[PDB]
Amino acid sequence: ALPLLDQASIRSPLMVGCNGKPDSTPLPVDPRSLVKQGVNSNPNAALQFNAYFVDLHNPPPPFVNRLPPRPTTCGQFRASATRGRVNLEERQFFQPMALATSYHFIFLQWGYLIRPPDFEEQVSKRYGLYPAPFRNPYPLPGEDPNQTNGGSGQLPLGLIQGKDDNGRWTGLIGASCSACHDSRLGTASEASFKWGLPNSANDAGLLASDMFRTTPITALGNLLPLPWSTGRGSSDAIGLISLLPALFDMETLTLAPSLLEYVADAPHAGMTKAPAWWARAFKTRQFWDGSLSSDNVHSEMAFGVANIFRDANARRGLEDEFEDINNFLISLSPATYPKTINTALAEQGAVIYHERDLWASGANGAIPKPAGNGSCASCHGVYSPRHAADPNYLPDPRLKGVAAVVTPIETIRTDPRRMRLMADERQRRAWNSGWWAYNNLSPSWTGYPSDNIVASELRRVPRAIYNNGGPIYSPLGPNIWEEPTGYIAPPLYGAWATAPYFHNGSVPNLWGVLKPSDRPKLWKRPYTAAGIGGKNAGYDYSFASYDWQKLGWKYTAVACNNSIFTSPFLPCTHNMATIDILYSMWDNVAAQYLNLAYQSPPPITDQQIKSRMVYNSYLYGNDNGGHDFTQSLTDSERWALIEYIKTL
Ligand code: HEC
Ligand code: HEC
Repeated sequence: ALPLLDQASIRSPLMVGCNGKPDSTPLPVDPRSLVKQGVNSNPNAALQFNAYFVDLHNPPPPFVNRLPPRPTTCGQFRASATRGRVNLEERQFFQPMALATSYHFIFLQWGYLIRPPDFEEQVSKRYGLYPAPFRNPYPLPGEDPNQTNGGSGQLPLGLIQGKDDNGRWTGLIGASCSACHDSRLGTASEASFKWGLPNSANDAGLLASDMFRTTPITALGNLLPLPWSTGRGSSDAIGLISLLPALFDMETLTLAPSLLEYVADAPHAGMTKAPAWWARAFKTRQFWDGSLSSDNVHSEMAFGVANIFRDANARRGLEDEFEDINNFLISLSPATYPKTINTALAEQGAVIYHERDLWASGANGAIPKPAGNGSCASCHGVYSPRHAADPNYLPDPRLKGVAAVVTPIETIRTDPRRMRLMADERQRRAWNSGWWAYNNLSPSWTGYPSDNIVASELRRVPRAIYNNGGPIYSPLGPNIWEEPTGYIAPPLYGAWATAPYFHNGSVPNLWGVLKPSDRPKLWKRPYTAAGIGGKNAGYDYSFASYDWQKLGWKYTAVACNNSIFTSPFLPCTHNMATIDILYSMWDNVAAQYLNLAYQSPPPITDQQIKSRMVYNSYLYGNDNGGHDFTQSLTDSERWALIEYIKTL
């Protein structure tokens, strides 16, 4: 009789299927693509999927196929995934922030007078980044990076110089996808790097603030569209989506700002933490709200499109590179747990995971219960091969580990600010009717509208009319931003490693997810020592800072206090928020491109840095409540479930 545990180095199903197989081998089925209407052939099964995959390559009628085919063989996929990884390491997609020489001297902006000899480490510490596992070069003053293979300086993982769309080293530094999407757990002596472990430590606001005070890349230029944060390990990255229609023609990606499609009063979505790329292969949808099909890469393209230096053709023309990025992400598997596991305890956990009804014996009466068996599995997915072969649990064994449930907010009840991001029909319609929704697949679509500002102004008006309930103007595409209803229950493969948890990174360990009463409202992880100069302590990421029992960061609880003399200053209310917490780069970028009053990024002070280094659940969007149906568990059930998660 099949195993309960399923520990695997190779998790990604295409990589499982291609392992040791020649290039010409027909690619394995992507199980995410099986999650379509009809999948739930047993309506009484423990798990009922509700977030369906949408195939944009061969779209439902009346849409037409206009995308190059996805890979059809193991060799095609592997070559694509290699190109994806090279793109992540060397291509400058994300908006450049600073000249290489300004970055070389950025200790000036930290308040140092001369370069400390630990400069390269202090960069990592200050900004919550890591020593990169690849050569990540930038040119020292005087060096021409196109004669010196990028330069002899090295950047941390998370920053990039890279190569522009003409294949040349740019001489400019910005963030990379890895600033948010990647991190090290364990020093490089303790652990190899694996892609797709979301960053718990990055401070996006502090990098933006520092960079803003360097020599402008463009002398008179506008503020840059770049993300901010209230602290570390989450950011307003997703705020970009709301910003997009303010700056860019939504059909052509021409930079042509307009008032007509920007809802300037959509509520701020809060901070979100990056989901884990290394389980992309199990997720039918993108984004914390499950809003888009995982077949789509236009969402993955946002930061490359939002770069102010590209023209409409170049922005749209990033698509091939992003399909290769996407294939690298689907090729990923999570790191395997590096410590000891009690196999028998993990098997008790496996059972609890798949079978224990959290609403059993009248528990959690006040939390609406979804269709299914009330177990972890009824939302997150079925992991156990034994349960995967049982139609009381899963209708198809190929669906093992698939996360395709968006849990309604009335049940999940975690911080709701993020689920309001595209709540307004007007916003979704702007998206639905253009390039973002792949409206080139409409049967009514001819060609891209003209790439010119006058014509872009012409089209804005009937677009806004459609957005507000009027006649169709631009055709609709199949890559619809779904109306939000809740949050995706994400894959727990790899979750051992990815603390802190929930979409806002508010809960520092798995125990806390499992026991709401033990979640600290404010919590501080172990820091590194300050560097030479006495500043830039960072978050320590060595194994000693991780909690191998409760599965998460070691932390010290801290009390909120509105007294101004306290340090770190950690208010009990979002109302006492300081200027660095309230700032929105996206808001001011929009204001400035729309010829409205705008506020430039505040210089973030060292006292504010002290507060950004502690997680505060009281800030807007930062609540640590929710997923409370785990309170019905016993502590014995919780330890078993933790041991089981170690095996995922
Ligand atoms: C922080 C400033 C980020 C940078 C730079 C990039 N990404 Fe990101 N990404 C980020 C967050 C917080 C989220 C979740 C947003 C939300 O609230 O829903 C994402 C989401 C993705 C995803 C989908 C992941 C999933 O749902 O499993 C992908 C595939 C992704 N981002 C890709 C990506 C690429 C390719 C980037 C560089 C061009 C990139 N992102 C930059 C945070 C940030
Ligand atoms: C549906 C009703 C669910 C049940 C039952 C369980 N989980 Fe859950 N989980 C769910 C959602 C929708 C989310 C995302 C919440 C958010 O806003 O972020 C979660 C989150 C977790 C997490 C954190 C995952 C991450 O941060 O990437 C863990 C570790 C987790 N869930 C584990 C878990 C276990 C062990 C359960 C059975 C006891 C369990 N969950 C039940 C949806 C639901």
